[PDB]
Amino acid sequence: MKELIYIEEPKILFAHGQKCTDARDGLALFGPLNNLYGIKSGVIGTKQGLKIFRDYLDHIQKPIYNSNSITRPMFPGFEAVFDCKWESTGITFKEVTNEDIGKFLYNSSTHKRTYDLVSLFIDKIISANKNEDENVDVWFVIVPDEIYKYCRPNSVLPKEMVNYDAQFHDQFKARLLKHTIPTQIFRESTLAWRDFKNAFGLPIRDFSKIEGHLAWTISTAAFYKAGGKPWKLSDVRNGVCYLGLVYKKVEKSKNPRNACCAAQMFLDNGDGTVFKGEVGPWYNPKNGQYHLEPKEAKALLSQSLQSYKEQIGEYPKEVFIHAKTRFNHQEWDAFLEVTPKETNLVGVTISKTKPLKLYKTEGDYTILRGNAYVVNERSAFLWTVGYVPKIQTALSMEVPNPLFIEINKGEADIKQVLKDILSLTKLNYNACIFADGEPVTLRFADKIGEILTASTDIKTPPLAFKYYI
Amino acid sequence: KFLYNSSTHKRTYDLVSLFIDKIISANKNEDENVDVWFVIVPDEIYKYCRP
Amino acid sequence: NKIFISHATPDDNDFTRWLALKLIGLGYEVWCDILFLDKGVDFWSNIEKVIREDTCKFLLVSSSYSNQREGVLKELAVAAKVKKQLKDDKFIIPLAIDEQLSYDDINIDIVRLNAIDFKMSWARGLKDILEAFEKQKVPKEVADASKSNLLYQQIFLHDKSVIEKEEIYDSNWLSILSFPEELRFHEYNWMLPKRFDVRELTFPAVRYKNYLCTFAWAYDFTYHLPKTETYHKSKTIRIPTEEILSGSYDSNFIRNAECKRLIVQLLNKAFELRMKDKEVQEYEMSNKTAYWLEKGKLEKDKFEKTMLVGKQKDKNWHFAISGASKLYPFPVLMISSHIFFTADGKKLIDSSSVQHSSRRRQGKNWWNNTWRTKLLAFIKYLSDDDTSFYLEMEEKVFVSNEPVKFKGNVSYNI
DNA sequence: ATACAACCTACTACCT
RNA sequence: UGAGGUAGUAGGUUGUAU
Ligand SMILES: [Mg+2]
Repeated sequence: MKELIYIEEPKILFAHGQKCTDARDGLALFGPLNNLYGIKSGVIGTKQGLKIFRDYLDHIQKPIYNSNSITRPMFPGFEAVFDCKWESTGITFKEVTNEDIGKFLYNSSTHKRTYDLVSLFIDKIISANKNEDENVDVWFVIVPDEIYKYCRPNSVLPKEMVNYDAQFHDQFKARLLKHTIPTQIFRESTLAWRDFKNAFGLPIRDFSKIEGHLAWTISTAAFYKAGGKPWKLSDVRNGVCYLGLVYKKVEKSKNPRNACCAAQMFLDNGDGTVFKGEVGPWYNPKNGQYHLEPKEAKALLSQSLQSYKEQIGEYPKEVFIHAKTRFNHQEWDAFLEVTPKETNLVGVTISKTKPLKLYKTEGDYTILRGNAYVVNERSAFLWTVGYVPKIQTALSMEVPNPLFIEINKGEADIKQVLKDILSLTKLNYNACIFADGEPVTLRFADKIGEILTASTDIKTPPLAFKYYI
Repeated sequence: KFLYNSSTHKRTYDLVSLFIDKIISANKNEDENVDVWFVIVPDEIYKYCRP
Repeated sequence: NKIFISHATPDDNDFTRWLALKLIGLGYEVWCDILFLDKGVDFWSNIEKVIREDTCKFLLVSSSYSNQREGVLKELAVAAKVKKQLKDDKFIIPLAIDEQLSYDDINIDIVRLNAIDFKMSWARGLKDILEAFEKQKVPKEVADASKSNLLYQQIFLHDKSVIEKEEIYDSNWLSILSFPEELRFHEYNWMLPKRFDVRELTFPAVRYKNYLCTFAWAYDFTYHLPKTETYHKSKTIRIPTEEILSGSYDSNFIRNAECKRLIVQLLNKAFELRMKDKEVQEYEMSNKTAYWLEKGKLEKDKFEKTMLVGKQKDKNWHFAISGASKLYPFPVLMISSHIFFTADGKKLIDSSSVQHSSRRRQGKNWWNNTWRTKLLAFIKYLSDDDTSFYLEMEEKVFVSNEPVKFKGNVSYNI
């Protein structure tokens, strides 16, 4: 009968140098680190979409409550939290006609339909960015639910109503990377869930008990997209750089390729957390192989080390490479040929496939979050999802799944690796929640990869995450 | 390093590129939002950057 | 010096906690009843004393709940008495926070005072509060968020934390206790393609370079393949299983990892055959297989008073388990739980969309205790003895029916 | 090209 | 595509050795 080890919950940092575990509570009490003056919003869509967005923007300012304010904290309003203005008066409208949407919506080919709709929105975006004298921080694209339903890669258009990825969101964000415009895509049913009902006279999506959670998530995403920093890590060490590598399949070309994207996190001399991407997805011409060539591995590590040195002044002491795959010998030897003697290379594999479930004997709740089961000096299990005493509820749904964290290559302390991963799980800026399951490096590398492998014509993409997430 | 090239064309191109690359990099590879970029230009650059 | 906040104690706490913490973090000394976790029996005397002798301003949260609350009205009367005594025209400040309560319905002690509008925006209300406080020279110290952080930690974050208590968790791993002493590679040579089907044999066996690898004897395969009836015991390679499991084998004839993989293959095949022997229904998933019981198998689908087959609305739900042996870190049997839906008592719904939707609809209301009890009951049903169950290997392999427990040094308090 | 084990990704469906 | 979680459906690769 085996033993477990507990890893303390990490604390994130907020305004006035105040540490907390919950992002929502820390934002409510102290506030963001940045001082944005206000958010100027550009809205694209039909007149109904503009009305929906204006109504939601007016609704945001007033406090919003949930069914339980212990499990899910309430939203006290946008300005009361972020201390900046995001009002409906600063809205810039670029109308898209319903007739124009219907002209391209009902087409035989899903590729042609999604390309036409994506181009219809992007043409207005770029025309307003270039030929209009007003400044817009974030562009909010209100999308009718038909466009969402009928633009999926595998979606089929009913016969009665009859490169680049066949997906509205990824192709939309991939074709806007040349102009560096942060965009937030909304569905009309998200902000007006009450007005869309099913055959039984009830809404399809019920946000009655989680209205404040929706407000939290939307407001945090909008604040991050406008150039604000809501929080940052507090316990991360100096001289260590975290890398996260994700491979994606590219079906745009005739020959399948495995594009590898990365995410890089570290600490600058100003105590600010530098978290960005690592792009120019290094491809592999062999189908089914998710291992980098020596040349591409050398290029990746050289670029990462050069970026770290430029931002700091010296090469990192430690480098951690979180990947969902296992590095092989040739790729690791290629990696080691770039690192200097002072830089220690550690390659960690993070997976969620191993089926180990721990059931509490005498309760209706689940295993505590932060528990670990160190298999051996190079392998452990980490429970990043589970019961959180602070919110008196579990992040998982039925029984949480563990993360099998294994130090595949290099020498490092396994407990330190688990602590680093559990601290990374607090850096998700796409959502305003308690810490999620996967580390932020792998998740954001996946988010980058899902967009960079949509459109082929991306020479040098930006590094900021507001253009991807 | 670029201001003392004999040819005015090459000097101005290199020095404009030096000023321009940082602006573009901070536009694409940084998470701040900047409204106006205020390029403060010394007198030595200004005087020797005319046709 | 203090600033009294009066509200409806169980109704307007979300706004009051926010306002009190915001004002405390700004340097003001705030007296609110929800800032103390230990209210004495004679707390009203303390409230009256603090109103009379301590507070310089009396903020009143005006809402529909607090409009006619008896305790709030008593506090308002005491505050009015102190206001008349102190010759302070602006002692009582109402903060209007409820949109439902019209301005024509406020109580008699408030209908004449200038209120602060928190309805449209809390930030604007707090700005107005601070502007009034600086305009009226309300005493305050230097701003410090550490006080707000400490009070939040102490009061609203005291019963929600981890504690140093021992906990025991029940897993889904089946530690394997007994293994056959030796693994045999019989040199059967061709043997008519060595029964090319292989998977249809009576015992779990695999095909190596030129040997049949299995944990059983040579003569056990005489029924399916008669060539072994004359094959002698000389043409075989016997290896010790315990030596392989300890990472001791070497040389270029066979690799240790290949031996472990072959053992895993044999164990999986044996588990499949033994589970077939139990005469249960088999479901073929996308990449695995699961075993479930029918409606009429048990009397009445309530083994160990846990229930295994039930009905959601009109279909029948059945619990099922899927097993897979493994040798990392120690020989165990991964066991995964699943639910299957049948239109009739013993049938299957061909469409997978309805099955998936019904499974996700059902799983929303089961939770940890239900999952654990159902898994343990299903796994104890297959037990062949008191505390084990066997898989065919003459020889056989025994697996414990009690999953390995885990020990934890911390837990929570519900 | 078949059998297996041990890893890998892509694309939905439902809950709150 | 507000966001996480839990599952399901498909495909592929690698070491051996027929
Ligand atoms: Mg987003």
